Amino acid sequence: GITQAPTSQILAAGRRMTLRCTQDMRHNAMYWYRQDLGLGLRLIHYSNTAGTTGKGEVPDGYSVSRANTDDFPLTLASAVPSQTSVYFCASSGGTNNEQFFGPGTRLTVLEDLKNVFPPEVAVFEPSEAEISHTQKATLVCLATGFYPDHVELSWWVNGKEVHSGVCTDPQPLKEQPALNDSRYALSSRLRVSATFWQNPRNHFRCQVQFYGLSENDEWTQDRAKPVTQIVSAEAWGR
Amino acid sequence: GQNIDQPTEMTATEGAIVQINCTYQTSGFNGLFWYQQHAGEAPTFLSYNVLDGLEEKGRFSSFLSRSKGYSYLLLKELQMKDSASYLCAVMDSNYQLIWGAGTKLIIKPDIQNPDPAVYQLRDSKSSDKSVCLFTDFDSQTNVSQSKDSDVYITDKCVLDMRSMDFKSNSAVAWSNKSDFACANAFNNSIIPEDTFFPS
Amino acid sequence: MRTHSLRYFRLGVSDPIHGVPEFISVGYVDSHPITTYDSVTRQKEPRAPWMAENLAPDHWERYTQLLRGWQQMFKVELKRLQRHYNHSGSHTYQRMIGCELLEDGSTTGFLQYAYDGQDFLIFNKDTLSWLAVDNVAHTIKQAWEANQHELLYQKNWLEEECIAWLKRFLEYGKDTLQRTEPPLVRVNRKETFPGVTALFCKAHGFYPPEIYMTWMKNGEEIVQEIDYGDILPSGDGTYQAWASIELLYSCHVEHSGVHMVLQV
Amino acid sequence: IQRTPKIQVYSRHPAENGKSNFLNCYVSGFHPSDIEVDLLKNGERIEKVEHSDLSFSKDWSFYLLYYTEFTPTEKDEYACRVNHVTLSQPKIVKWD
Ligand SMILES: *[C@@H](C)/C=N/c1c(NC[C@H](O)[C@H](O)[C@H](O)CO)[nH]c(=O)[nH]c1=O
Repeated sequence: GITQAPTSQILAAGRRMTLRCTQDMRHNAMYWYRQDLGLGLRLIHYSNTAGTTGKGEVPDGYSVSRANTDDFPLTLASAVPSQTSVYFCASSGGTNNEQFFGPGTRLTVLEDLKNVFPPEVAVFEPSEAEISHTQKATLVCLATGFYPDHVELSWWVNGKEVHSGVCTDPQPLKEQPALNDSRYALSSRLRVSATFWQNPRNHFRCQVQFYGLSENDEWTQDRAKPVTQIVSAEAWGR
Repeated sequence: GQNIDQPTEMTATEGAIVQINCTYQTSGFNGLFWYQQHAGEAPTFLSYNVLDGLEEKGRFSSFLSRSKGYSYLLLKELQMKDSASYLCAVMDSNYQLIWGAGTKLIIKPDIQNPDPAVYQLRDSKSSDKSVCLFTDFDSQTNVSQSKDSDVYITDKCVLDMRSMDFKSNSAVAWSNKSDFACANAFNNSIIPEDTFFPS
Repeated sequence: MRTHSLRYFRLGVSDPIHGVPEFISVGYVDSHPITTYDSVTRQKEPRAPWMAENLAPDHWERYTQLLRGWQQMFKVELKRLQRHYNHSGSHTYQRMIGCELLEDGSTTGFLQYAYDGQDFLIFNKDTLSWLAVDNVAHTIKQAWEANQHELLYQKNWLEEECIAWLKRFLEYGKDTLQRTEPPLVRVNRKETFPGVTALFCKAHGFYPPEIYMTWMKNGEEIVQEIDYGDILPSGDGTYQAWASIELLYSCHVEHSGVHMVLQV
Repeated sequence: IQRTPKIQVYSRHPAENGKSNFLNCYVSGFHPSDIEVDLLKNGERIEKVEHSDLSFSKDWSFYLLYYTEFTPTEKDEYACRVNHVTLSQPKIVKWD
């Protein structure tokens, strides 16, 4: 129904950014919201029909155009760190009806990219005491030292992604809670039967997708460019 | 309008009923919407009310009273899948949709067989690095945040072994201070008296 | 307070002449224009001073955006209508929505559409239905009745929202709307066609435009033919009207709770 | 169905020759909306003519008021000239 591009973006402050929004429902009304913690959805700009736009409650630092029914681009002509948010594009048939939301865009605006770090991933094998006490085995995965907090964790047993017996923290935790640019840590648990952990032919892998820097992004440091990547850690049964 | 009020958070038990309240103080009224937003996803439409009454849609019901400027979303036979944020939006006299801050709903699983224990895990890769896992405790117990800055403790998280129709609660703790040990890991949280600490 | 009403009209013209806009929307509180919008200006503007002074720019901004959407939806609806009737050339599409707050405190609500100046679809807010005049209207009715949420929204707007705007505007326009200018009534007698004498009862300088005028012979109603003149605007906010008869006759005039008799 | 306009020419106040008044021209009951209206003094178009915006009636037809300040003379003939699609030529309506 609604697509948004990009879905993840890290931007240096002062740079220009254009969030694209396309719909296929031929809806006349289109909307741009921003969602920040503790607040609701705050309307940036809206457009009731092709060839018109209106300002919402937070229009500063943003511009929109509406030449066609299908598209509604959002421009940030000179990105500021306060523009770090989750952006949703929405559409409605008329002005009195329900809104259909696009997937959302996680945008991070930074004064400098020197603080962007991919995670360190490590898998911890189940406790023997747990196996002998419950006849169950919990593997733990820690993704640590990453910045910003845009990460996706998944478990892969024998080359196939699993969801049963998996539980990932909904939000990452700050490793340095005082600091403004604190890096993050994320954990996940995968519980299986002792018997399934006893099989040494079984391969368990914790997967972490990190949304980082692009090919277009300049990098002037000794350490490797912290690009969008997969960081994994594995464990075989014993 | 000016104000939409809904609680920040609500916790209820699985299989039970929860009523999410929403009061609005708007300049005019052209309808009330309820949306569901799962953590990290888009909000999705649940219901619309414009006239007085209750509207049922399966396990979900929406009520409206215009004279009281009040609505509720009633969720029956609560499932773990219902853990999400519920947003209340009012359309005022100028056709502007005004959004409430949202209510995060937390669902406590029914733990048929609690067996609280704190276990020590071990890496795989030679690091000597370790994690302490607090598991199998009942939904009543709460995990408190870390005291020491270089000690990290996660929130409780529910896991479902669908094959065995089994559910368990768990929290993880880790550090480099060592110093740090599993018997001392969760001391800042009030844990069951019968918590199993192995040798 | 006497009977007061709020109405909004929309006019859509397919392929208009040189001057004429494709879309026009005007609001009225009683006989007074209050707001205006068209496809040329593309702006919602006040048409009464008491509207301009009481509604902040945000109101005019928001409603302009709304009217631009409505303008576009009206152009599409008239294209579909013309296609259904298999019609080419210039055709009109009209809408009227409104209110009445009666003297007794009761309310009325109405929502109607017209194609080429004739009734097309008439909303019934009590049964939540559209009354269709023909089969084209029947086809549109079916589409509109499928959206239960929109019907409910329309009942709430009519019963609640419209009355609240009406009560709001009545307060802003109180010095105009709630005033009484009593009529100046006179009787003029004339020997017309050789045998008959015509009597004219003429009133002017009155506001509101609602006036009751009749002729009575000996205290009882006139069985004979009474000619009525239209209640016409004088151009200064006041009105004029007349009633006439041919031949103890007396003219009866009722205006804002005052009854007047002019014996001949 | 096309509806021809009703043309009504009248003074604001009961006219007297020599006393300043207002000549009104009320054009009503027409459909469609496009209409041309002029006020004439002895056949020549009056320049200083005020008018209302197009107005709407509940019966879907339209109305307008065109007026001018004047002094009624025994010699002076006033009229209202109206053209609309129902009229093959403009209709000149003289004041009583
Ligand atoms: C300024 C308030 C102009 N309003 C306007 C409206 N407003 C009434 C109502 O909100 C609207 O008709 C909705 O469609 C009713 O559900 N209506 C109109 O046609 N023209 C206007 O200028």
